[PDB]
Formats: sequence, structure tokens, C-alpha cells
Amino acid sequence: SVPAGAKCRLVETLPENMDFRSDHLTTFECFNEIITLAKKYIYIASFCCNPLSTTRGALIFDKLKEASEKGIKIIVLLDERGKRNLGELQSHCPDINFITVNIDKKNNVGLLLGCFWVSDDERCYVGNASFTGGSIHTIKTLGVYSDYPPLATDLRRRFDTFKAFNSAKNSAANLASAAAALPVSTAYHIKNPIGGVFFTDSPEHLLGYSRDLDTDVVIDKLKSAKTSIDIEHLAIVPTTRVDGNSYYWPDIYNSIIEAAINRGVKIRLLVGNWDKNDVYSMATARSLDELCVQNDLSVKVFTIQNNTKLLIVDDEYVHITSANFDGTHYQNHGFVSFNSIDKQLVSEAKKIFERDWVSSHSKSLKI
Ligand SMILES: O=C(NN1C(=O)[C@@H]2[C@@H]3C=C[C@@H]([C@H]4C[C@@H]34)[C@@H]2C1=O)c1ccc(C(F)(F)F)cc1
Repeated sequence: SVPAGAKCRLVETLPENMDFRSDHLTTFECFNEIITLAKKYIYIASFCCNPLSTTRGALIFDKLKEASEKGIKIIVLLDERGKRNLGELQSHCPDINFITVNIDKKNNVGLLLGCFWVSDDERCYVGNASFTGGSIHTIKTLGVYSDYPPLATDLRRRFDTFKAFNSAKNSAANLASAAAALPVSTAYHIKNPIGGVFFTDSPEHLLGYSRDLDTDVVIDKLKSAKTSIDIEHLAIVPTTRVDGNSYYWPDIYNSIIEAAINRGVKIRLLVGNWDKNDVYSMATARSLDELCVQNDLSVKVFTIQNNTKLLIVDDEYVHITSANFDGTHYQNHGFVSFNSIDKQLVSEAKKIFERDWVSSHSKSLKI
């Protein structure tokens, strides 16, 4: 028999200067458990890589340095745009194998956002706490940890597809025949979850034929929302700016409005503050302002460094990820998202969203 929730528990970062309190596992505690219980390997992936920026980040890096010195294979995948701190990292840990990744060499837009850990094919973390000293200590984050081996192995297979896009000689990032020979597999998806948990992936050109696109899964859950939509992402402005041009993409932005106007879903949105100089953010703000007064919508903003990417639907489905609901992310970027329908796991997620919705850092949207 399989366990309910796949042995999953919540993990997050609550800085001391912030009023967030919870009994769940902390991000700093989580990484020590992974490194201490590690016996075979430790695979880590994120965009930036800068652990020494805080005290708690430097302690995990020292525990990982000790791990690489005892015979544990340590491989760290970072996007080639976080290559500044590379010489600093290898200078402190020579035994850790750092690898620069460029998943999109066709247009150089897709970035590596896959923010997760995996060790011994038994334990694993996933969330929005990137391998930075801030995301462990000073930046509020949110993730999930599970010591269920079958779940960690299906997350290891996500790591295998990403490692192939290394910038060294002929590989999946250089050759097209070596990129087509990738066993891009997945053990569980929306049509066959494990213990009520499954993974969704991104972008579309890295799914193969078995994996699920996170874009289609999120929109389907938003269009199938009957009661409540609770989102805590950085921003949901349908327009992003790639290079010196703007990219309009309102797929997630419209499916939410379709819920609050046609279906009358009580929707609460907790996004970060925006720039007054950005006409795209201001026009998006003045639009949402007219809906909280007309339909059952509510919007609050925050100014703190927060990477949280949470989506709760009808107290029946929870979606934690590292990418933000926008066009640039769900079209080119590569990451892995957490999906679970376990009522007890979604309940603990609703417990967190309510906490942040009433926190002092969440002031009401004023225009
Ligand atoms: O979302 C609406 N408009 N809107 C966009 O289409 C975006 C584009 C244009 C302006 C900004 C950004 C540059 C991108 C965004 C924005 O606010 C909107 C939704 C519902 C209503 C109604 F109130 F009738 F319910 C009216 C309008």
C-alpha cells in the first residue's frame, strides 16, 4: 500500500525580521536533514547560486563541503547566467561538481528555474527556495519535503533531463541527435499520481511525450475552479518584457477573470508591489481594482523579498512552484512544479495562505 500525501510536509523560510510563524519544517533545517541522511549523492538545481550571502547559507555550504569530502557525489546545476559566483564556489568546494546549464541555445530565453533537491532516490526537497543565502535566511520561501523514495526518484528523472543541457562539447544543448536520444521519462503525472502527488514540467520542448505541461495543468485547474482561487505569486501581470521588447500573454490572467465574473469564484491574490514607472503594471493594477469592488475579488501587495509561488484551488488542489504566473516563465523557462490533492496536505497549505493574507506585510491594494 502507498501512503497518503506521499509522506510530504511543508517547508518554508520565515526571516526573523518578519512576522511569519509556523510549526512546519524550516528551509535551513530541511537541507541539514538532506545532507546528514545522504549516503549516495546530492543533486541540487536552481537559477542563481550564492550561499555565502547569509549566515544560514554559509552553514549549509559547509555541511555540503563536508559531504563532498566523505565520498558523496555532489552535482550542482545552475543557469549559465548565474556564472558570476562560479569561481567563488569552486574555490571553496573543489570536490563538488558545478555545471552550467543553458536549456535554450536556440533563442537564449529559456532559463533554468528548476528549484529542487534530490538525494539517494529517497529524500528530496522542491520549492521556491533557490540555492542562495537569501532564500535560506532572509528571503521568505515555501516548499515541500518528502522521504518517500518513489517520489524522489521521479524527481531525480527531472534532474537527468536538465543535466543533459550542459555547455560542454556535444550534448543535448549542442547536438540535435544527442538531444533526441534523451530518455525523458516520468513515473507519475496528473493521469497517474502517487499518494495524491504528481509533477508538472516546463517548457513544452522539454516534455517528450509522457510528461505533463505545467501551463496546461494550471489553466485547467483555474477553469475548473468552483469555489475559491488563492494565489500567492510575485505578479500576474499578463505582460512581461523580454530583451528590449514587451511580450503579451494573458492565458493565466484571463482564466482567473473568467472564474470571478462568469463563475463568481471568490479569488484572493497576494502579489508583490510593482513599479509606478511601469505602465503595464499600473494598467493591470487599475483593472484589478475595479473587480474587487464589482465581484468577489480581493488583492493585497507585499514589499518583502519573497519567492513564494503558491496556488490553492477550492481547498482541494495545491500548486507550489518556483516560476511566476506570467508569459516569459511558462513559455520558455524550465522548472518542475509540485502538485498535490491530498486534503490534509492542501489543508496545511490553506493554513499558510491565510497567515500571509492577514500579515502586516500584506497591505491592501490602494490606487
Ligand atoms: O485586464 C484587463 N485589461 N488589461 C489587459 O488587457 C492588459 C494589457 C493592457 C493593459 C494592461 C497591460 C498592458 C497589458 C493589462 C490590463 O489591465 C481587463 C479585464 C477586465 C475588464 C473589465 F473591467 F471589463 F472587467 C477590462 C479590462
